Amino acid sequence: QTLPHGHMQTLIFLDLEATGLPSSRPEVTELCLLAVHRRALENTSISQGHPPPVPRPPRVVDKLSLCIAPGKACSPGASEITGLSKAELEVQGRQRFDDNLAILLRAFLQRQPQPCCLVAHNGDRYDFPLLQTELARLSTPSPLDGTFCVDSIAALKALEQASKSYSLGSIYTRLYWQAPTDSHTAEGDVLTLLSICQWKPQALLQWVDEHARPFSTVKPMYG
Amino acid sequence: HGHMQTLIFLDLEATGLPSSRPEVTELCLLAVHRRALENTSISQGHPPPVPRPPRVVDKLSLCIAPGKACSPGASEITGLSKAELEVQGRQRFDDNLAILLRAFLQRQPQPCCLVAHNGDRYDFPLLQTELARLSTPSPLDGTFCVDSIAALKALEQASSKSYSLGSIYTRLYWQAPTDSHTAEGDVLTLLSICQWKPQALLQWVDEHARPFSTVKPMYG
Ligand SMILES: Nc1ccn([C@H]2C[C@H](O)[C@@H](COP(=O)(O)O)O2)c(=O)n1
Ligand SMILES: Nc1ccn([C@H]2C[C@H](O)[C@@H](COP(=O)(O)O)O2)c(=O)n1
Ligand SMILES: [Mg+2]
Ligand SMILES: [Mg+2]
Ligand SMILES: [Mg+2]
Ligand SMILES: [Mg+2]
Repeated sequence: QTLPHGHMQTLIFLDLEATGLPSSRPEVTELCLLAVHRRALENTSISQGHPPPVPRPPRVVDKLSLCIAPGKACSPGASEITGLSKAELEVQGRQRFDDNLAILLRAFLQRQPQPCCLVAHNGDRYDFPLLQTELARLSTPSPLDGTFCVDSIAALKALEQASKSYSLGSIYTRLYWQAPTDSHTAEGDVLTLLSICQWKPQALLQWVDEHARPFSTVKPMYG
Repeated sequence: HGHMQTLIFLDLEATGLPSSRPEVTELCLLAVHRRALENTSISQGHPPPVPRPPRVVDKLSLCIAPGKACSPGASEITGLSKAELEVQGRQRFDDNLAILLRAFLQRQPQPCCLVAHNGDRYDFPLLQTELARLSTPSPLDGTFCVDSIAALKALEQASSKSYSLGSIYTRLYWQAPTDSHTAEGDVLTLLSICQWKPQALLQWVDEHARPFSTVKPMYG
């Protein structure tokens, strides 16, 4: 139907940085959450002009950005594009993906009105399975068991059928003509994704409410 | 503990000025390891470039619903109002928030020092009042704090006049700050001011850092 889990009251834009690609059995190095209330997205300035300017982020937003020490080193390509490395994260005292972090995420999620839906670019094939794997290792139950999730790649394809590449930067350089900034950083890509999702907010929320599925159904990437 | 491993740059937005007994509407924490500040490029030239933020940083920015309304002036500069905060589902300054802060501080290597502009007279006393309203024990009992006004006064006399956040930033870097009077914006501006002479700041923090437990509440 059109509301399998009710109207999502907040979208949490999510991006992960990690040690490598899925085949490497990667581990999380950076995590950013940007929670936006439905109304903040609805009340975004309507897109007009060609090219429309990059929308202004909503004034009221909750943000969490964390660097995390992995158990194994980052691959060469990963370490260069993210600007992170196992050694640099450890020398700066970053802690691993542990139970305290789960409590942090739980407390952060608990400040958001429910139902809540995660939005990640390619999340169905990377971020969500990876985050599922990281949470599975913990004694603490998943803080996302009642949270829903959605892949923004699927979202924008459906939206752009208002009758092509759907990588983050390609979409960003197609709606707006500016280049994305701070690429391949957790907070950087989250802000880029937020700008993409602010292009057609009302249509995005409609598609999100339609396709939101429980994060508990996400298969772990490995383990 | 006395040799700070983490600086947490902190900024609060609230409903009004101290006399009005205000409540917090927004808070931002930006945790930076001592190594990230130490390895910031010394400021050279006149004006020096705005220092680059460290790549490794922990950030927490939260909007908070106040019990009372924001004054018209406070809403004008912060862009926040009780009505819009509550219609967007923001929760009060409650025990879960203290649990959130606790877990955030737990991820930072100790000892840890809060850095806030005008903190001794505003942010730290106000934050002590919000936390004393909770049954949950204060999660800042054990962390240290310091006011960046006093810091920048000492660093600027070292060589050789307003100390508002904007004034300092503009005097040091010859341009206007961005996103003034927002929690995250003023934190990033404060970071830039503190990255001016980081070695000298860290040394000055170690000598003047003070336990948050000693901060006197603002009211109540
Ligand atoms: N050439 C690449 C591209 C991506 N990644 C992995 C590491 C990144 O942390 C993760 C997420 O990609 P992105 O930085 O685009 O968010 O994918 C990688 O290992 N090598
Ligand atoms: N002219 C001003 C300046 C500040 N404040 C209050 C509300 C602000 O949220 C808080 C913090 O000020 P600032 O935006 O400088 O951090 O002090 C105010 O009411 N009126
Ligand atoms: Mg991504
Ligand atoms: Mg990324
Ligand atoms: Mg201030
Ligand atoms: Mg401020």
